[PDB]
Amino acid sequence: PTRFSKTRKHRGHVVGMRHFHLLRNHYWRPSINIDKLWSLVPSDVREQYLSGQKKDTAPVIDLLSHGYAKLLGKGRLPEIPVVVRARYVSAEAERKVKEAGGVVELVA
Amino acid sequence: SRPTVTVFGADGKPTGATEVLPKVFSAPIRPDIVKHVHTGMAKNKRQPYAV
Amino acid sequence: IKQLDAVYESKKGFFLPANIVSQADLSRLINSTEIQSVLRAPKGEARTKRAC
Amino acid sequence: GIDLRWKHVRSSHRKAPKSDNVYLKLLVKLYRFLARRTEAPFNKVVLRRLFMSRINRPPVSLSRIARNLKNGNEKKTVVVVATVTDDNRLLQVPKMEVAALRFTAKARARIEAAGGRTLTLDQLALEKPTGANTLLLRGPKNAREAVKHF
Amino acid sequence: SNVSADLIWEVSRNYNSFLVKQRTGTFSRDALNLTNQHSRKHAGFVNDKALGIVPAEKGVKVIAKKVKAANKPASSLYTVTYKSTARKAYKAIASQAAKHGYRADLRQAAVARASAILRSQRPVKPEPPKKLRGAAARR
Amino acid sequence: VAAKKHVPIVKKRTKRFMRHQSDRFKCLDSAWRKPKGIDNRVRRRFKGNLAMPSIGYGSNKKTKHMMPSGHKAFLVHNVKDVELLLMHNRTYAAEIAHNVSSRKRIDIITRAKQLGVKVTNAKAKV
RNA sequence: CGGGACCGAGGACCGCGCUCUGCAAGGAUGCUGGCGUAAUGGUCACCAGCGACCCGUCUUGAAACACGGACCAAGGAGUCAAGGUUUUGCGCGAGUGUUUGGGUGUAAAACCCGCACGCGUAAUGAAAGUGAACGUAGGUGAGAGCUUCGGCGCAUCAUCGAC
RNA sequence: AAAGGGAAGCGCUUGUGACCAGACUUGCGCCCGGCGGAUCAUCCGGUGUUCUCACCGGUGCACUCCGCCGGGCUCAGGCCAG
Repeated sequence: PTRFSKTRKHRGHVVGMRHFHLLRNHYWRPSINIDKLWSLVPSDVREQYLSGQKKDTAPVIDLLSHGYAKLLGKGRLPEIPVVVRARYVSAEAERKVKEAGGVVELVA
Repeated sequence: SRPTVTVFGADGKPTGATEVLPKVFSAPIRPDIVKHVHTGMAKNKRQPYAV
Repeated sequence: IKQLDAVYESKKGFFLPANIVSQADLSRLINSTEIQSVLRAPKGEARTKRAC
Repeated sequence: GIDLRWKHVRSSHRKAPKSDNVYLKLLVKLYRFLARRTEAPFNKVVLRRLFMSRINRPPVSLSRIARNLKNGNEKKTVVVVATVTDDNRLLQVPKMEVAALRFTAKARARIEAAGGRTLTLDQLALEKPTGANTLLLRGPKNAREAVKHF
Repeated sequence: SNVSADLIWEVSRNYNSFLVKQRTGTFSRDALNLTNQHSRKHAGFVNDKALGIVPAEKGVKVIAKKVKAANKPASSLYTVTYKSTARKAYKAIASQAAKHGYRADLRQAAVARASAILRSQRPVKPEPPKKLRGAAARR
Repeated sequence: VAAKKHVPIVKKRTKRFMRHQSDRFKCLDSAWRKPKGIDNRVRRRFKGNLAMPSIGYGSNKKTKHMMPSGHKAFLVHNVKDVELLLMHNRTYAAEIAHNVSSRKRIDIITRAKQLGVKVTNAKAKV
């Protein structure tokens, strides 16, 4: 608004390689760390799993459905077996999933 | 329990019926938010002018 | 007045906001026993006598 | 004339909020009364932080609260004069009693589901008028993009 | 709750429809405002307990707020007309303003307003004629 | 009625602050303007020149906006406007607005006489 | 112990005191006279004493020079848009953004809806690619606040470590 | 209407002349006397309230209340002064 400006107060006093035809869809691989892995489970089922009322079932998480292609390994996991389906996985993320007692399945 | 509100008839007298007061009537009264939104909203029907 | 609750239930992405104040009665809060029982004694009055 | 090599300094701190929130004004009146009529430094700190702007009130998360709840602080009342946010990386919320300026919906739900209590600052003034058995927490002030670019 | 007299005062302290702001003072048109001045003490519509006095045909008419009927405006006012001796009116007004703890800070203003209305209801005296002065006015 | 007892009304300066050179130029109004020229004698406060207004000339807080009788003026447009001064007849006087008709002026003056409120311009339109 | 000048801020009581029936002790009262109106007071015009260069503008350090101004009325010059950045207020918050569009309407308003998308939630490398816990998310020294008075220690700073 | 012996204009302060705004005109309170009326106190019933305070109807039978008019007295009242 013009009535709040300073002019009204001052009235009276004045490298590397080139890549031709880059297609960004070739390089689409969003990543999620394992410390956010349980947030993809729906809230009621996640609280049941974390409380321990599901001792005979394991959650199967499809990262590509949630929009992720790579499972990275920042954080720690609870001691619950989880099946994770991913296009890519880091070595530490696989190591932590295996310690948690699940398995990383490769998909395309 | 939640408060009630009396229902009045066409003659202006209570009908004997009550209604539960909706939860929106207990919302915070925020004149700064109201003034900001009203200042924005009252400009949205303006027609442009130019020389 | 019956439909207002369903109207505000049907607004997705919005919940009725929580206030930063639970009790709006400032006089009740200030003159409650819980606050008044721990206060210091008054250090003066509303009007001060001129000393010199 | 009087030779004044030194200069009298006007105040460089907030004496009142810039906000027009009426409930914040009522809270400021209550804590002005408390800071005047009590010896507790907690009330003066709370009043001064109620005066503060938003970048001077960074959010505090449930994982930060859970970190500060360790080592004998499990039964203390946590006082935050900012927004308490939820951290989905924290899978198990401990039982806690938190008084904050405001809560996010998920933070309030997770505290009440873990069995703790959520209070406002006027409820905190009612229950602990001298700030006894409180744990005063601040969020990370320098964790801002502008501060990184400074 | 979300509503209180303090909250209503914060909402309406800078502007309301009863406000009359001029250079020499800020007045209020509120019917429940003794002394007709804009302040939280005298803001009768803001306050939970409040008193107002209006002239009757003879005597005064005092309205007081009922605290249990704040959401029923048609039955929210306790109204008494005093058409009797001025001392009896002052005694009854001070009784409803101070005896049961209903706005004891307003009893002086209420008695003064009743006195002003009863004084205004007297016959007016004829003014002395204007004395012409000087040269041009006198001649 | 007579005004409330007050301290004597002291005016530090009764003369107006005339604008520099407005006595010599008719396109210049006498309303005060601060001279902003770097070599201006009034701005530099050379002696024998026009005074400049400042906060040191301010009136006593107890007698500010008081007319010589001791009342403060309150502008009124009707009978309901003049009835706001019911509790303030010793401190406030009523000034009837310039665009009020003669009949409404008569009504305002009658009501103010009943209330004991001084009217500053009661003789007009008579 | 005299003689004179200027001033009287405050407005129940509270205090320090004293020469203590009271007082000169946290600020003026008492008595009296004339007048009650242009008498006091004010505005305008003029005389008198003293005081007092013509305004911007430019230049440099400054003056001087130079340039503009016969007079009056009316216009008459730091604005809008896009994109940044810091600060203030507000909403929600690991998310956030209804308004390209669709639905709806009392029809350019208001209300409602959602897929995608933008920004944020992860970085590093020219790239292929790889990708963030030894530890109550570490140790030490400060540090508001709290404390069961032993300590716990926010933000933040310094330093040594870990990924 | 006024001023003017080679400029006027302006500032501080009187004075003269002309022209004006206020303020004031009496208020409140006691003691007598004369009127005109009973919305004096108490009690009873009804109603409303802030639940002990009020309003309305009956009772006043005039050493009680309320106005008015004559006197007297105290206090406070405008301007300049000693």
